[PDB]
Amino acid sequence: ASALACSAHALNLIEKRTLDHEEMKALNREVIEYFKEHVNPGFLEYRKSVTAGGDYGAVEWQAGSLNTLVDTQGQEFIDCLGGFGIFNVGHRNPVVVSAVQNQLAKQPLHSQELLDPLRAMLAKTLAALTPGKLKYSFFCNSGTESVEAALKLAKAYQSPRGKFTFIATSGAFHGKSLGALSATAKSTFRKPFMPLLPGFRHVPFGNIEAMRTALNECKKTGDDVAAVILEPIQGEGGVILPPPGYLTAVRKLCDEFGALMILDEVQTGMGRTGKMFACEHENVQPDILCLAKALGGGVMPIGATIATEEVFSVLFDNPFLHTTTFGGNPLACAAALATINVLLEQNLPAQAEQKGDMLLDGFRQLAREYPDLVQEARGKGMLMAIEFVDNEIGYNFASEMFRQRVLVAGTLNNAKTIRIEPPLTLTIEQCELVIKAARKALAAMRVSVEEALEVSAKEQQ
Amino acid sequence: ASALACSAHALNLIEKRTLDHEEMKALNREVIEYFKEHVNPGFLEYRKSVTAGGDYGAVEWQAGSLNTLVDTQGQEFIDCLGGFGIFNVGHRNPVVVSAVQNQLAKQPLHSQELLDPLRAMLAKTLAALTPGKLKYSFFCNSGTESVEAALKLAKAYQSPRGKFTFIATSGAFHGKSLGALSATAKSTFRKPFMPLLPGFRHVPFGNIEAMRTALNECKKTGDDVAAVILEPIQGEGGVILPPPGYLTAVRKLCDEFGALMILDEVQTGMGRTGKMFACEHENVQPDILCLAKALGGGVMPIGATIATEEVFSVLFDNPFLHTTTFGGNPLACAAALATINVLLEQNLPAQAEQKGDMLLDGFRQLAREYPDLVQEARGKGMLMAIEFVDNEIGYNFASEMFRQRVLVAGTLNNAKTIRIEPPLTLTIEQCELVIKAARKALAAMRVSVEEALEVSAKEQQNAFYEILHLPNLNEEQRNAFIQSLKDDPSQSANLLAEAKKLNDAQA
Amino acid sequence: ASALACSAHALNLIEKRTLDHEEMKALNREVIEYFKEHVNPGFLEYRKSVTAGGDYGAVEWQAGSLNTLVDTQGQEFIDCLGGFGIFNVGHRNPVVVSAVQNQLAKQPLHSQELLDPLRAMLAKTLAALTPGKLKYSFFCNSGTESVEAALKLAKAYQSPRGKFTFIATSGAFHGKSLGALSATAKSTFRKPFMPLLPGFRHVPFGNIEAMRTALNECKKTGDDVAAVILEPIQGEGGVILPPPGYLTAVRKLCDEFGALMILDEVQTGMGRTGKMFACEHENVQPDILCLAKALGGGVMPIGATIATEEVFSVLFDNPFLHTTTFGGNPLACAAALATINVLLEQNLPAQAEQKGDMLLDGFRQLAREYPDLVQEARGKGMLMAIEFVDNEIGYNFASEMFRQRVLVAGTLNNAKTIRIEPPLTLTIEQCELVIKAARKALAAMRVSVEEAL
Amino acid sequence: ASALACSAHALNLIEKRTLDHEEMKALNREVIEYFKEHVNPGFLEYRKSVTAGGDYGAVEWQAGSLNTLVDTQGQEFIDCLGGFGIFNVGHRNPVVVSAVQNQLAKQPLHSQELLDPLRAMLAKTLAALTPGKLKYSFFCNSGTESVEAALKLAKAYQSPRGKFTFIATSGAFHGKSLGALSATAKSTFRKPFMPLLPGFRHVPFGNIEAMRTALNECKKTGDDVAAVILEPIQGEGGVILPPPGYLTAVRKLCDEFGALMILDEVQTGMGRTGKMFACEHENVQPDILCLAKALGGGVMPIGATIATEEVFSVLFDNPFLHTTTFGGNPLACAAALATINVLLEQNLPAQAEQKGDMLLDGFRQLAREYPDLVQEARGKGMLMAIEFVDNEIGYNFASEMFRQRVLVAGTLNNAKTIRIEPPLTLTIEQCELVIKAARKALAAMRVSVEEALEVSAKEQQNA
Ligand SMILES: Cc1ncc(COP(=O)(O)O)c(C=O)c1O
Ligand SMILES: Cc1ncc(COP(=O)(O)O)c(C=O)c1O
Ligand SMILES: Cc1ncc(COP(=O)(O)O)c(C=O)c1O
Ligand SMILES: Cc1ncc(COP(=O)(O)O)c(C=O)c1O
Repeated sequence: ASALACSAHALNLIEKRTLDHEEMKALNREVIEYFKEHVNPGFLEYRKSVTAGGDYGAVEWQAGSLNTLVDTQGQEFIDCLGGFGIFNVGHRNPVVVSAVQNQLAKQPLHSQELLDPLRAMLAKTLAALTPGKLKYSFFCNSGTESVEAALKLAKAYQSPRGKFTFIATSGAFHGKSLGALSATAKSTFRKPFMPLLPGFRHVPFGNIEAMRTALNECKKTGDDVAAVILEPIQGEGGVILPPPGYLTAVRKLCDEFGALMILDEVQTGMGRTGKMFACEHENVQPDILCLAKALGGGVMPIGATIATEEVFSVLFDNPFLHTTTFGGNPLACAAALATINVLLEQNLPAQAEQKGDMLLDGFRQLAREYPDLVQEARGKGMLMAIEFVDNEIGYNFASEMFRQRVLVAGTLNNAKTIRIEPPLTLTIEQCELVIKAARKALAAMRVSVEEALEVSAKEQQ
Repeated sequence: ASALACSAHALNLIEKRTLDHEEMKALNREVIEYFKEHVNPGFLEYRKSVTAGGDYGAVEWQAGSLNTLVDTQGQEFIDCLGGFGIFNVGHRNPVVVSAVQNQLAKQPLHSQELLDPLRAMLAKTLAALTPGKLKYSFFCNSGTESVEAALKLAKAYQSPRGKFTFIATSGAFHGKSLGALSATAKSTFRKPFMPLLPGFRHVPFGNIEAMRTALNECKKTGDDVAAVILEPIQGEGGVILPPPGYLTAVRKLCDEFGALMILDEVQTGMGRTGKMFACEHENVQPDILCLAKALGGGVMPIGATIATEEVFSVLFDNPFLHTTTFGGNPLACAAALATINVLLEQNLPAQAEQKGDMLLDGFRQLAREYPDLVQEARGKGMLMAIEFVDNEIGYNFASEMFRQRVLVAGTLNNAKTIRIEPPLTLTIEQCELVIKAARKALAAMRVSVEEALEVSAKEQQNAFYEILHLPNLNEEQRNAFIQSLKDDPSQSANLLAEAKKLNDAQA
Repeated sequence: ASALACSAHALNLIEKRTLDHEEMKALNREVIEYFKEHVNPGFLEYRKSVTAGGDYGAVEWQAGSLNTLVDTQGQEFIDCLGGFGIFNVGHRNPVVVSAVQNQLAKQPLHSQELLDPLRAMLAKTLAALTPGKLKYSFFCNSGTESVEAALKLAKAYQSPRGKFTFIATSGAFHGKSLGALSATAKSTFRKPFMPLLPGFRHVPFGNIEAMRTALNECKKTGDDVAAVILEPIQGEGGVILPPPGYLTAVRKLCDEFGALMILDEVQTGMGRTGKMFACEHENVQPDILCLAKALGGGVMPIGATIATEEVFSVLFDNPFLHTTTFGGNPLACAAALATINVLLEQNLPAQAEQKGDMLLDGFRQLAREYPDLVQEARGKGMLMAIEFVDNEIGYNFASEMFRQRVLVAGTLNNAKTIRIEPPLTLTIEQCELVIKAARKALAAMRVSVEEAL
Repeated sequence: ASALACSAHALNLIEKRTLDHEEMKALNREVIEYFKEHVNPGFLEYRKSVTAGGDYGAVEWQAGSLNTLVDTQGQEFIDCLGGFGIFNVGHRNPVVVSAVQNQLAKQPLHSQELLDPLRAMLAKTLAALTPGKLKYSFFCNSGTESVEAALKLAKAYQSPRGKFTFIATSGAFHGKSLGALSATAKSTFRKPFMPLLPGFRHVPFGNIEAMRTALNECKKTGDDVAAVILEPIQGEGGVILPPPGYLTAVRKLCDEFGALMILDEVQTGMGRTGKMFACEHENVQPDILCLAKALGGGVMPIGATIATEEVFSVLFDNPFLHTTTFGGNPLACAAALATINVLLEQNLPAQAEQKGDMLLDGFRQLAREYPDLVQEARGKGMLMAIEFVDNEIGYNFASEMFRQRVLVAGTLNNAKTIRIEPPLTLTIEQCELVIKAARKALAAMRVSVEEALEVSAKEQQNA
C-alpha cells in the first residue's frame, strides 16, 4: 500500500480498545509478516527459542493492572521482566499517566531557547534526592545517552589534567552507542564495531586488587586513568553482587589516583535494590551518577546524568558543549517528577526490600530442591536472577513460565541466567503466585529432562 | 526542601493552566534560581547575550496555536525556531496529540519481549514512505542515537570486508554522543573529548573532487572507506546548500569505491525542505537514512535508522547485536505514525516549498536593503538562515525579534547565522508578520549602530598593519590574528591589545 | 651440525678470497638451501621472476672495481642498482675503506658514557654541510630509524602545542619500522600491520592544493597537523618528480599552519640528484632532514636526523629521551666523514648531474624507439627510472640486463618500473655500455613478444 | 669552516694513534664545543652529575686491552659498563676484528639483489644455536629494529586470526622506535610521543596471576591478545629477576590463550647471564626471539629476530613485506659469526656464571657493610646492579668509581641503580680490582657524609 494508507490503518488500530477474533487474527498475522519484512526476522527466531511455538507470536496490546500485561488474545501476564527495570512503579501508574496527560495538554516538547520550568524542577528534585555533592543534572533520552554524557563530563574534566584512560569491568553493560559500548564488556556486542574509543580497559568486577593494579600500571606507563565506570550490581552480567565494602574501596581508590568515579545506576536506580540508589547501601558518593529506565515511570523515555559542581562546571563557559534536542523535555520531566513522587509517597524502596527478600527466599528454596536444573538464585531487592545449569534449561524455564502467563526473560551479558525484575508494586499474592509458577515450571522441566535421557541412553553398541 | 516536597510542588504546577502575577513572579524566580543551581548557569548568560535583560528570564508555559508559544507572563511568540526542526506539524498537532493520548490509555512503554505492533506498523510505513530498497527500520530516541545506529550498521557490514575508515564533511553536525561526535566536525565540540573513534576523516562539503581524492588516497594506503556520512544540507553549518547534482555524484562515488552512503536527514527530513526527504530533490537512495526531530510530531522524542536488507541483514543472526530500552516504544510510534499521516494528508511538504520560497524572497529583499547588517539569506523549503556581517549583529537581531514576540535563535557549527525553521503549518499571514518583524528589527539595529557611531575603517586598517609588523609573532599567530580581524572587524581594539601582549612575551 | 661447526665453516669462508669450481658449486648449493630453510624461500621465487633460470642462483662474492660486483663464478656486473642508493661513492671507495680500517684499529664501537669524538666531528661537519638553521644531529643505524627520530622530534615539539596529526603523500616510502610505516603509503606494506600510529593522513604527491585542504580540514575539526613528511622525489614511488616550486610551497604552507616540515632525503641525499641534497635545487630548508643509505659510503650502516635548535632543543633537558645503543658509533662516523670528504673533494654531485643528463637522454631515446615496451623514462641526476607498459615487461628487462651483466632491479611502491641508481663514480664509458645493454635488452624483448604470436 | 675542511681535519684525527698534551687539549676543547653546539648540551650536563668536574670532559680514544678503554689523556679504564651489554667478548676481540677486516677486503655492504652468503650462513648458525623450532632469522641494525620486526611478525600472524592486543610489563625496555616504544613501559620515555600504537597494555613483571587476568579480560571483551613481549630479566628496570618458573608459566599461559611469546634477549643474550640465552635457564622456547648489542661482537651494529617456521612463514608469499637496506650486511654477519665462534670456543657463558657469582658475592658483601649507602645488589651471570639508598648516592658512586678508572653508569627505567655489565672476558684479577674500587668508593662516600654531619653538629653546638 501507500504510506498514507498504512499510516491511516495504524491510527485506526491506535483508537481501537478491543479486537474480535477476526481483528486479532488479522493483526497478529500482520505484525509477524512486518517484523519479518521490516524490523528483524531474528527477533522471531529468538522468541521461538524461549517459547512452545504459537506462543512466540504473542503481540502486546495494553496494561492489565499495575503488574500485568495483556496480549491481543486477552491473555493476562504477571510481569517479572519489568521491561528490564523500567516498570518500577507498575504499568500505567495513574499518578505518572496523570502528570504526562496534564503536560501533554500544555506543551509536550520544548523550544530549547526559553527556560523550560520542569527541567529546573526535576533538576532541583534530583539534587535533593541524590547523595552529598551531586548537584547538577543533564537530561537525555536513554541509559546509553546518560553514559555518553558521563564519559564526556569525565573527558572534559580530565583531558586538561592529562588523563585519557577509562577502566570498566568485565560482564559490565553501559549501553550500545559507540561511546557507551567502549565501556560495555561483552565480546559479541563489541567485536563487530571495533575499533571503539581508544584507552578503554577492563578489570574483573568485585576485585579491588585487580583494579588497583590497572590504575597503578596506567600511572607507571604515563596512561593515567581519567575515570572508573561500573554498575553497583551488574544487571546484564546476571545480577552480580560485589563483595561487601567493594564500592567504598573503589571510591577511596579513585580518590587516591585522582580518577573520577562513574556509577551506572541505569538499572539499579529508582528504588529497585531496596534503596532509591544502590550506592546508598554503602553511602558511596560517585563523581557522576547515570539514571534511565524506571526514572520515566514506565511511560516516558528519559535519562539523567548527575555530577558534582566541580565536574559539571566544565559545561558552564560554553553550555552548548554537550546538548541533545529532546533531552529534559516537559513530558519526560513530568513523568520523572511523578515517578519520584510515587516512590517516596508509597515507600516502594522499602517494599522492594521486603518483596525481594520474600521472592529470593522462595527461589533459593527451589534451587535447593532442583540442583539438577538450577545452579543458584541471587538478588538484592527486586533485582534478582536464577542461574540454570546450562543455557537450554534457562530457555525451557522462560517458556514454561510464559505458558503459565508469567513474564521473565534472559540477561544480555550472561547466558543460561533468567532475570526476575517485577514492578516494585507487585502484590504479596502475585509474589506467591510467581514462586508457585516457578515450582510448576521446574517440575515440568525435570520430567522433560528425565524423559529425553531415557529416550537417549537406549543407543548402544 | 525534601525531594517529596519539590516533586509535589511541581505536580501541582503541571496541573495549573494559568498563573496570576504572583504565581508567575514566584515560578520565574524559582526557575532562574534552579537553572543557576542545578542545570547550567551558562544557559542564563547565553540567553542574556541574545536578549535585552529581563527578556532572558522568559519561561515557557504552553503552546498557543499550531505556530505560537506562550510564556508564564502570557506573551505569545510566533515560532521561527521550530525547536531546531522538531515542530514540522506545529505545537500540539491535534492528530498527533490524539494518537499519543489514545496509546497512553493502552500501553505507553513496551515490555521488549512481546512483539509490539506499532513498531511493525511504523517500520512498514517508513519502508513505503522511503525511496527504493530502504526496507528495515531500527528505532531509537534521538538524532545522535540514529547516527550511532548508522555508523554501527556500516561498521558491521564493512569490517568483514576489511573497511574501517569513515568520511564526513567540515561544518557537519551528526550529534554529540561520542560515536556521532566522531563525524560532527566543529573543533570546539570535539577537542575536549578526543581521542574520538579512530578512522574518521573530513573533506569540504559540496566538493566532489576533494571527496574522490580522500576515497582514492584511503584506497592507495590500505585504509579503505567503509562509509561516507553527510547532511544533504548542513543545518548547524548555517544552511549550507551543496551545488546541484552533488548528492547524486557522492552516490556514484560511493558505488564506485564500494563505500556505504549514510544520509543524516535528522534535520532535513519530514517535509522541511519541500519534500518528505531532501534526498528526493535528486532522487538519491542512500544505503542508510537517519531520521529524528520532526518524526515525533513535536510531541515524542524518536529516532529512526532505515537501511537496505543488504546492510541491515547484519542484525538478523543476532538481533541483540544493537538494541535500546525505550526505542520504538508505542507512544513514540503512535506520534510518528500520526506525523506521517498529517504531512501526507495536508501536503505540508508542498506548503514548506511555497512558504519557504515566500519567506526566503522576503529575507533576500531585506538583505538587499540592509547590506550594512546582513551578508546573505539562504534556504530550501522551510530550512533557512540569515548570515549577518558579524556575530554581535546576529545576536542583536535575535533580541530585536524576541522583543517583537518572534522566536529565532543561532546555529551550532556557524556563529553570526540565525536559523529560520518555522512549523510547515505557519500561516501565510504569520509568514508576512515574520517578514515585517525582521524589517522592524533591522531598522532598529541600523539606528543603534548610527547612534553617533558606524565608520571605523582606517581604525581597523591601522590594526591590520600594526599586527603584521610586531616583530616577535610566528606566521601561524599573525595569520590567526589577521583572520580574526577581517572575519570580524568590530574587535580590532581587543585583537590589537592581545597581539601586543604575546609579542612582548616572546622578545 | 653444531653452531660451533657452522661458525667455523663460515669464518673459513670469510678468509678465502677465491673459490675453485668445486668450492663455488658447494657454496652456491649451501646458500640456496640455507636461504630456503632459514632466511626466506620467497626471495628465491622473486629472483627467478627477474632472471632466466640458473641466473637467479647468483651469489655475491666481492667488489670488482668502484662500479662493479663479482659473483662466486667470477662474473663481473656493472652496478646500476647501487644497492638502492647506498653506493654513491662506489664499491670499497679506498678513502672510506681507509677511514673504517683506521678507526677499527682504535675503537669500532663506543661506551655511550665518554664523549665519542667522531660523533662531535660528524655533527659539526653535517651542520656546515646542511642548509640554514639545520644545526643538531642525532645518529642511528638506518633510514627507518632516522624517520622514527624525525617523527619523534616533531611529536615532542608539537604535543605541548596541542598538535598530533601527521600528513604524508601516497607513493611515499619512509621505512618499515612501525612509526615510519605509518608514513609509508603502499597498502600491501601497511594492511597486515594495522592498526598503525593514529593521526596519519595521506594526500597526493606534488598537489599543493590537496595538501592545503588536508591541513585546513584538520584545523577546522580540531585535529591540527604537527608535521608534513615527504621525499623531495619519490624513490620507491618510481622516481616521481614534483612540479617545480612544490617543495617551496609546502614550506610556506607548513609555515602558515604552524606545522613542521620533515624532508626524507634517505634516498635523494649525498649528491645522488646532482646536489648534496635534493632540497638544494629549490633552496628549501625543512625543520628536520633524514639521511641514510649513501651517508655510510657503501661500507657502514648509518642514519642521521638533523634539525633546527628550535626543534631539537626538546632533547636538551633529558638527553636520554631518544637514544640508540649503536647510533653515532665511531666506524659509522668514520665512514660518513670519509664519504662527505670524497663527495666534496671530487665534486661527485656535479658528476651525477652530467652523467644523469647523459643516461636519461639515452633512455628517453630508447623510449621513443620502443613505445611497445617502454611507457616513459624519468630522473634527476643519477636517480632514474624506466616505466614499462606492464609489470611482466619490466621483469623481462631486469633479466635481459642481468644476462648482459648489468645490475638493475624494481622499485617498492611502483611495479613495472626499473630504478637506474648507479654509483656517482660510474665512468662515461660504463654510462655508454649501460645504454647499449638497455638497447640490446629491448630488442631481445621485442623478438620474444613478436615470437609468442 | 667548510664541511670539506672539517671532514679532512677528522680523517687526519682517525689516522692518529697518539696525542701530545697540545693535540689532546685542542681535541678535548673541540669535542666539548661541538657536543654543545651540534649533538646535545644535555649530555655534558648529565656526565657532570656523575663526575667531579674536569672528569665529565673525558673523551674516548681507543681500546686498551680486551677489558679496558683509554681516553685522550692516556687514562685507562676497566670497563664495567660494557657499552650497556655490547662488549661481551671484550674491546677489539681479535677474532671478531679479524672476520670484519677480512670481509671489508671483499664486500662490506651488499647489493640486496644477489644472494649474500654470510646472511645464509649466520641464519643457519643462529638456527642451530637457538632452542627447538626457532628456525628463521631476519637481520636488522639495532635492538629497537629487532623488536619492531617481532611486533610485525606477531601482527601479520595474528590479525588474520582476529587478535590485535599486545601485553608488555611495567619497568620493561624494548627500544625507542615508536613500535618498540609502545611496549617500553617508562612514562618519561612515552608521554611526549603519545599517541603510540593502540592495543598495548602493561602488567607487573614477575606476576603470572596479573598476566592471566589481563589475557582473560581481553578475551572476555573481544580484545584478544596477539602476543606477550617481555625481557627474561629487566635490564633498564634495574636487573629485575622474575620469580623462578615465571617464564615457563608465561609460555604455558601464551600456549593456552593462543598468544605468541616474544622474548627480548637484546640485553640478556650472547652468554651474559651464564647461558647463551637467558631462556635456556628454564628451557623456555618463545615463538619469536630478539637479539642485538653483543651479537655484533662490540665491532658492528646488528639486530636479529628469529622465529618458528609457523610464524615467519607470513613473509614467504611476499618477501618484501618486511625489509631493511643495511640489515644482514656482510660486515655485520662476519662480526656476529665471529662472536658466536668466540663465545662457544672459549665457553664465555660458563665464565660469565663464575665471574658474576664472584662479583655479585663481592657487591652483596659491600651491601652488608654499607647499608647507609647501598639498598641491595642483584644479578645473574654478568648482568648485575647495585641499588643505592637515593639517586644522588648512586651518582656519587659512579663518580668515585670513574675517579678510580672503573667505568659504570646508571640504568634507564630505574634511578639510583648502577648497572655492572663488564665484558665476559673480564679477568679474575680485574674482577678483584673492581670489588676493591667499589670498596674504596663506598668508604670515601661514607667519610663525605660523616664529615658533613660533624660540621653541622659543631656549628649548632657553637651557637
Ligand atoms: C546498566 C545499564 N546501562 C545502560 C543501559 C542502556 O540503557 P538504554 O537502553 O536506555 O540506552 C542498560 C540497559 O539495559 C543497563 O542495564
Ligand atoms: C543533522 C543533525 N543530526 C543530529 C542531531 C542531533 O540529534 P539529537 O539532538 O536528537 O541527539 C542534530 C541536532 O540538531 C542535527 O541537526
Ligand atoms: C625515502 C626512504 N626512506 C626510508 C627508507 C628506509 O631505509 P632503511 O631501509 O635503512 O630503514 C628508504 C629506503 O629505501 C627510503 O628510500
Ligand atoms: C632489552 C633491550 N631492548 C631493546 C633495546 C634497544 O636497542 P637499541 O638501543 O639497539 O635500539 C635495548 C637497549 O638498551 C635493550 O636493553
